[PDB]
Amino acid sequence: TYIPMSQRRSWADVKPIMQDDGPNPVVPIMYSEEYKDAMDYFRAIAAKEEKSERALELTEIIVRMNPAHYTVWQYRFSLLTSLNKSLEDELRLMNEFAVQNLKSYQVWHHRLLLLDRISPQDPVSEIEYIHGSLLPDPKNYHTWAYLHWLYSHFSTLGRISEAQWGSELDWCNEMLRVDGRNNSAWGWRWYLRVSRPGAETSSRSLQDELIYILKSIHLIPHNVSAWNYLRGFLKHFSLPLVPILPAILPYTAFPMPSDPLPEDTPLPVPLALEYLADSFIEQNRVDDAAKVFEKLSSEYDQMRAGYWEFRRRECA
Amino acid sequence: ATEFTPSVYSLVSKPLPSNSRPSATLDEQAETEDLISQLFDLTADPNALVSEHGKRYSGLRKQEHTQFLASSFFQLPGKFVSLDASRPWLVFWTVHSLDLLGVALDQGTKDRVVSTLLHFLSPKGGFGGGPANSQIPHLLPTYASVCSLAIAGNDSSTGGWKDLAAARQSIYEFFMRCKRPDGGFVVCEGGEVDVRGTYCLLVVATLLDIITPELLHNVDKFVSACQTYEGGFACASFPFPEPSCRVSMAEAHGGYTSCSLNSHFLLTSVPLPSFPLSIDANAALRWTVLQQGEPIEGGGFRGRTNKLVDGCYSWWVGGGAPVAEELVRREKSRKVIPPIFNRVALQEFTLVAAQQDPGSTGGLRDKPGKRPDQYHTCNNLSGLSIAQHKMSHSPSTVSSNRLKFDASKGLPAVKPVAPGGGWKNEDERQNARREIWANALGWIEEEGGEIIVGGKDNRINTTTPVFNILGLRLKPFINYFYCQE
Ligand SMILES: CCCC[C@H]1CN(c2cccc(OC(F)(F)F)c2)C(=O)CN1Cc1cncn1Cc1ccc(C#N)c(F)c1
Ligand SMILES: CC(C)=CCC/C(C)=C/CC/C(C)=C/COP(=O)(O)OP(=O)(O)O
Ligand SMILES: O=S(=O)(O)C[C@H](O)CNC1CCCCC1
Ligand SMILES: O=S(=O)(O)C[C@H](O)CNC1CCCCC1
Ligand SMILES: O=S(=O)(O)C[C@H](O)CNC1CCCCC1
Ligand SMILES: [Zn+2]
Repeated sequence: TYIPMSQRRSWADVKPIMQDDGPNPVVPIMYSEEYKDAMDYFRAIAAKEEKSERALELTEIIVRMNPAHYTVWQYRFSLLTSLNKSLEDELRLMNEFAVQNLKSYQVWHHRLLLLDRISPQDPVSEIEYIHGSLLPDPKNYHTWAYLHWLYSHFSTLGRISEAQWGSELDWCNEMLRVDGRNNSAWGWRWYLRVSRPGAETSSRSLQDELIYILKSIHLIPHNVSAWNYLRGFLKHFSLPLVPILPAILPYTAFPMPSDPLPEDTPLPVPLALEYLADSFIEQNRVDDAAKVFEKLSSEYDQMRAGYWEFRRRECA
Repeated sequence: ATEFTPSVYSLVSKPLPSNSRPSATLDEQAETEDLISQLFDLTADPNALVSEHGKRYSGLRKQEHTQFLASSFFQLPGKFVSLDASRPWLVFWTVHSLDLLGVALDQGTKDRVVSTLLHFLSPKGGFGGGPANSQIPHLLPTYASVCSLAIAGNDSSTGGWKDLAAARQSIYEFFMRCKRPDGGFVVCEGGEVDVRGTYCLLVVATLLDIITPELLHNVDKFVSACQTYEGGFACASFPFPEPSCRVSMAEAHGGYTSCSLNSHFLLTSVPLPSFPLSIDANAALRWTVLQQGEPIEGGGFRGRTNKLVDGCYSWWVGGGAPVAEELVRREKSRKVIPPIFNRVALQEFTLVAAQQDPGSTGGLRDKPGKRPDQYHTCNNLSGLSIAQHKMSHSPSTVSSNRLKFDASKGLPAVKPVAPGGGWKNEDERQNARREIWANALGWIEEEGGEIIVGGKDNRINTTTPVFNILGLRLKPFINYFYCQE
């Protein structure tokens, strides 16, 4: 069974310190013997500011029981730097935490602080690890934000080569081939192609990007991710809507829709109607736009009846 | 009042079309559609005059939810150790839910809430997730603790507000230690940087009269650059080397869109030149309304494009709608009404899908098939309140507030960390106090705008947009720290 720390030779010099939330606290938690004992000794360790191997072991015991315990993670990182511990060994521990489903904001931030301090001259191994880690949840928000940070931080240091950017777009394209409805991967494409400071903006790149967007819509006409990317693309680069209308009009009844539309594609597509209405507004045909908003409000997108009525009224 | 808010039971329910292209997203979407629509099919339409025979009654089961929350005042099972660094959130979720449900705590229990939270306050500044001899201060429990003291505290010697007033300088110093040059904040020493920290910090700084120019520098730019091409906001923005540019770091999410809209709204009160940097309010309103689910998924909100509806986004996304609406109204005004989301369908999701099944533990939940918890209880009810009561920010109310403000009353001015970090003179500092106080008290419930789906026994109390506490708590709390009456 469990051996209390009070009976351990290695901890005999330490007087534990009890949790102090008063005599009758609200929201008290019925702690296990193991958790209370470890926190009792952590309070004493932190009070004397001991930076030691036994303190390092103790912090690992605690965060395995509560991975969201930010105070103990903060102490752990200061132990790693004060004792000049192998940060590569700690990264392998964070890989194990992910496998064992020990996860939180705090573990992800600990990983970020490790990469920042290691400061690898080439982060390719970490990039490839993060890619593989998406297998159990390809939309993990922490993972996508971390990947953005990793490329942004190390590109500021000049350490992302053109070959590395190119294989990242290849990987992104494959993610969207496997699931074109993964909005996280659409967001990543936007970073790679539009928002990152090193992205190319030329007449060719704009043409390539529009082709990719329109092909994606024709593959999955009801995919909201593809429609939002199209609207953001046109707005960001101040591109008119009317010249592209031929590719959109078949959904309101450069790449064009399939001559027979794919099966299970009921018409009209509401975001295609929004495109048409906004196109009328671009042409200053406010009454035509108002009629499309009115049909969205009363017929085709009735969950948003009030929003589309708001847009209709704005036409006057 | 409901011409443009159709009931889910009055619309044709149909699955999201596949376009003959299967994917993992669609597999999980279709499974969730079946789960929600089946429960609606077993439940009597809340809008019917006499409830159908053999179907479940959807009335809000307030007494079950009250008993669900009662364990907070005795003890929580060992599985709650995963929230041991968030005990002020357990307090907030409980005491704000009871406020919304109209259940009063007795004074002895309120005094225990106050005393527990004051043991989480560090002398060097801020609240931690637990006792100060155990946890370091953190921006998120600092918001939850301050809001919980607004709900449970008072101005007496045992009411906690006096202790908060004495801690103003130390809390300010904690906030300045968290501040990054680009406008972000760490949530704690060595902690992560995102708009959750900005939101929690700005709420507390607004309520306690500790806003300074040095605290706010670049905070508007950090938040503005979190807005994505979809119109919502990501967790954070990255400054490339004051910076040459800033880039958003992930996709738009309801949680971070709530924090960003609310942070930006609080900054619009601050009289600094060319401040705050604007956001695209039209795009944010569009993103907000597009997250409301279809009739087959009960009209609840999802947190991001192509993921699933979840009751807690009734607050995070629904509660951002009045803020986005007001920002849109201001922009139309500068250049020179029907509900903006389906207020009826959101209530139907809450009543039909988000309540624990009757005769059970009580509590509200993410979706059918998920256990209820205190976090989903608080956020389902907060969003239900926004749907029931039409909230707006009233310029005439702000004008009346300006007219009654007494700039000669107040607590001692914060001493800035840097010599030139304060307001220029008393005229400017008092103008800032007046604007920030008067706008914080500018939210009203619109006369005649109430919509209580299922009848008046389902009505809960009115929460405030941006702060998410009742107005009857917000007003005496902020009046205490600004010495108004
Ligand atoms: C009772 C368990 C709730 C878990 C929930 C909330 N929770 C959290 C914890 C502490 C403070 C806190 O603060 C505030 F947010 F104010 F409540 C929030 C989590 O960590 C993860 N959650 C899982 C989630 C359930 N439904 C949607 N999600 C997604 C999600 C992810 C991260 C955050 C954060 N931050 C979040 F809020 C929701
Ligand atoms: C004041 C404060 C702390 C506000 C934060 C509120 C909030 C809801 C934040 C969400 C952050 C996040 C990473 C969600 C993804 O979780 P998920 O993948 O489990 O859920 P999803 O599928 O719904 O996106
Ligand atoms: O559903 S709720 O309104 O929260 C409360 C429960 O239904 C309590 N039901 C009681 C059962 C025995 C008769 C008296 C009422
Ligand atoms: O005087 S203050 O600095 O305000 C308060 C104490 O220092 C708090 N120190 C704790 C020790 C154990 C770990 C968590 C913090
Ligand atoms: O005030 S009104 O909206 O006209 C009608 C009441 O609220 C109806 N509430 C029900 C009464 C019977 C028990 C279950 C609740
Ligand atoms: Zn949820």
